[PDB]
Amino acid sequence: GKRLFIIKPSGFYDKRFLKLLRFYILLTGIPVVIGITLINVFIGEAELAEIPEGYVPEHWEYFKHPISRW
Amino acid sequence: SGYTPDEKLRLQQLRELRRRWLKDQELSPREPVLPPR
Repeated sequence: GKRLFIIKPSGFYDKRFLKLLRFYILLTGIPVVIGITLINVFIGEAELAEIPEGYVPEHWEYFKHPISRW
Repeated sequence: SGYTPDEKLRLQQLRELRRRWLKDQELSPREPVLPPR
């Protein structure tokens, strides 16, 4: 019993801003994380090998990760 | 010499006003009205 009123400033607006910021970050953070995991699990990284004779590669074929090549 | 009677009247009025304010600071049993989850 005998509870008092604790006077504090309105935390509704700051909490609303934090909720909006986390939601708008996550809204594209979840798809990009899912995309990176699907790239690394299935497609995967490249394998280093010597240059075949008479064959010149593209410039984007000089890199390892699929996203870097893209 | 303590207070003047004028100051005593002022202190009594301010004290009863302050006690009314502190009584109003209490919480009714329904407060806070938390929404259902």
